[PDB]
Amino acid sequence: EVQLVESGGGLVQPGGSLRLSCAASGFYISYSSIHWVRQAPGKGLEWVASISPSSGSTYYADSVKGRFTISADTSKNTAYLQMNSLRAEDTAVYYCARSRYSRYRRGFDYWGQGTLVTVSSASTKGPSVFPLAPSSKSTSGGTAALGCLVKDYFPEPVTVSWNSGALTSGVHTFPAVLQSSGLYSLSSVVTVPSSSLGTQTYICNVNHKPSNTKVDKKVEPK
Amino acid sequence: SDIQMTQSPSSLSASVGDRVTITCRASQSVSSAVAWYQQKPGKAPKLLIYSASSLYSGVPSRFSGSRSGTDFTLTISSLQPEDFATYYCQQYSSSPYTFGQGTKVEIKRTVAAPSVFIFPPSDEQLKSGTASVVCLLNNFYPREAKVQWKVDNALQSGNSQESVTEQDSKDSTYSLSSTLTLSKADYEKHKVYACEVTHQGLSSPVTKSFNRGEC
RNA sequence: GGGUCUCGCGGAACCGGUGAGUACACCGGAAUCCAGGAAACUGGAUUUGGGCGUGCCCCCGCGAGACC
Repeated sequence: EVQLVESGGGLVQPGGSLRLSCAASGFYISYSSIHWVRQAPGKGLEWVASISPSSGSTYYADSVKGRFTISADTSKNTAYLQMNSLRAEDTAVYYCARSRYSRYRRGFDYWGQGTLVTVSSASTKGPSVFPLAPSSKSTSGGTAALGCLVKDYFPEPVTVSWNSGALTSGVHTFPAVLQSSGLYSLSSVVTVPSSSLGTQTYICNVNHKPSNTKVDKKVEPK
Repeated sequence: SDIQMTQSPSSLSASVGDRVTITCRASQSVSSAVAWYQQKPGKAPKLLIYSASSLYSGVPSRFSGSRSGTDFTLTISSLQPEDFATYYCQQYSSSPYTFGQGTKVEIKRTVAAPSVFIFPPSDEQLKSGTASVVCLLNNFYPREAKVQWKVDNALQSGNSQESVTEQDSKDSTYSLSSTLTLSKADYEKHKVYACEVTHQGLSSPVTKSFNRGEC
């Protein structure tokens, strides 16, 4: 059916430029309207711009008037957000959203998964991936816990899977915290049967795209 | 003037099977161009109700919407654990399309005491020059929990951060991680590292500990 | 009384929904007229070109001028 995929977000210095892309499939954007909606981290939803390709019309929120321009390429079936003179208040996840007005009027009936735009003068830095080895004394009731510490990276986000996608049950990947240093650091943990520690290999797969840092870390008992 | 959607309440807690009611007050007559969205944490918002009362295709029937002039109401008739989320009203009567400030719906459930684990720092990290000690509080309810680190019976302050998961979509519990950061130098000065957890479902505080150097 | 371009005048209202991708093909609410009731209405008969965040466009019809 219908899909939207944002791309182009990342780390930009204050005053810098950035060009977002929204790739649409399952429908022709020339017969719809495409919106950008942003969510500053921890806050609510703010519409910034919309475009209607078979009208050419563009509309903008006052907070972005003049710095942002929305555009579309009907042949490529994608929409764009051009951001100039970026500021720290522009830090947010930028969502792409579809609406129709003539055939139906259902609001923003489909949303992409968002791309993160971080406005900072700090630089890209890849994480250190250290193992959290199952305690050698004991654990909770036939079930052991182990994990991975993903430390000192910037900016968000990082991805953590277990066993190249084979292990999802029991995983907690904690939300990042900004350390006092200004770098993020999270842990991903998993509980598993204790009897598996000698039969199953647990590897955490860490991917920090901003710095091209991929670590597959084996987590073994000490 | 930019239409302002005033949403209440800011947050609420309710039990499974309960009726959750969220309201939104349009400042200046959107006619019925009000939509309701569910946003689970870190996911994309999903449309639930459009035109103030039309149940979007695919959404369960326990979600519904009403309009009384400029007063719009989202109702979850029988709250389920997976309905943990933030819900938004929006008007699409005219640009700028404006949203409510959001409502964080938390599921209230029975007390669940945490399972506690302590992780020493890896030898790999020690080489880098720093030591991270991690305590894990796993699958407990409610969220209020107090974690204190002791290093040879000395309590630590100002050298730890916590991170808490979002409420589980199936069992409505939380999980919490506490990370103690020392210098390699300081880490190698002491022997006993202890995590002391206090929480409502624990009759007395639980301590998990290790002695530095346990193969 | 024909064909092509330009200009002018036109092609019920509201609310949904379904296939299509162009500017089309449909299905419902409904409305209109008539009759009846104190009455929300009830019968009977009939009824609107389309696209698209919407003031512009496509198509169709009629008129006028120019060109054959």
